[PDB]
Amino acid sequence: PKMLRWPLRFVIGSSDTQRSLLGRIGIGDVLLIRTSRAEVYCYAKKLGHFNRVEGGIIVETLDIQ
Amino acid sequence: GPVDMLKNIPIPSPLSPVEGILIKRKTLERYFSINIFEMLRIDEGLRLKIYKNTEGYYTIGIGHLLTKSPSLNAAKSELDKAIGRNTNGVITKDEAEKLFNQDVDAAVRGILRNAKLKPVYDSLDAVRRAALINMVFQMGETGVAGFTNSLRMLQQKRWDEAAVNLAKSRWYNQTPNRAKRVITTFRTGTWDAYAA
Amino acid sequence: VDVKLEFVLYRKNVTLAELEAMGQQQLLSLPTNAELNVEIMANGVLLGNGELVQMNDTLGVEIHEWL
Repeated sequence: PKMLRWPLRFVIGSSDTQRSLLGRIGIGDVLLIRTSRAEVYCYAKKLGHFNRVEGGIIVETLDIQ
Repeated sequence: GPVDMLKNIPIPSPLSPVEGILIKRKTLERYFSINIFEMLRIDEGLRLKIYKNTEGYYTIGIGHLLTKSPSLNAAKSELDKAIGRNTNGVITKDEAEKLFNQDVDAAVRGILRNAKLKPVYDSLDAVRRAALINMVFQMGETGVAGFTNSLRMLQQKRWDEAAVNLAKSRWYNQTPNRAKRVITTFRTGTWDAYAA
Repeated sequence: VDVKLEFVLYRKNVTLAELEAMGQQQLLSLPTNAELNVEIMANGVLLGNGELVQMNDTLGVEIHEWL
């Protein structure tokens, strides 16, 4: 019925990759972060922004409906 | 903060990433890449038992002065205050890196409160920021702000001029080996003085 | 054609309670170590992970593991 727990991802950035890169990517390679983000995601839903502070993360928004 | 501790790969500009994002491991093997932990460990050492520095006072970890007081007690009282567990004048490696992360964080927030150092710090790339933090470690925020003309040349990216001028200092005259490593870092913007 | 790679500093399975507690700025603790294990994700699927590194004009992730 209802959903109990929600898988959150704290995203600090993203890069649009031409699928042709996988699999040239290997261990020791570097992947550039082209767009800096600081967003909370649950699946494809962006819930809000967070901030990387001294001892962890503080979340601002969390808009859930 | 966490971003000050990051490993820095001092590739010059421009990067030629594959499809704008992928730098291959084989391309990176040419570069010597470290973090500021690795840098100040080379200049100041890493010790897990209390010792007396050259100065010579009670110190611990990476350059962490405990007391100028000659009493090993109280040197131990501030070491203990620092870790939060009863160390009998003996810390672990993790505690040392924790103490280091705190000491760097304090150094950077010091630089940023200083009207002379902040503009220069803000203008520099991350490898040369490490060099500035290095100097703050060695001689304090106020002492580094005294390098008026060098700091201005660093801000204007006059790297060769700044390196020539820094060589005329007391700092260089007194601790030449370390000074030359830090000045090499300003001149080149790479960690190469730390390859050994 | 294009896929969007996400760089994920942290993941956590959360209840509605934890979610509303987080919704009002309750500190989520990370080891200072955390940037050494940044995860790379594409379409909700984890692809690999590595360490956040500083490059001259940008951040990047040096790959430790991939697929």
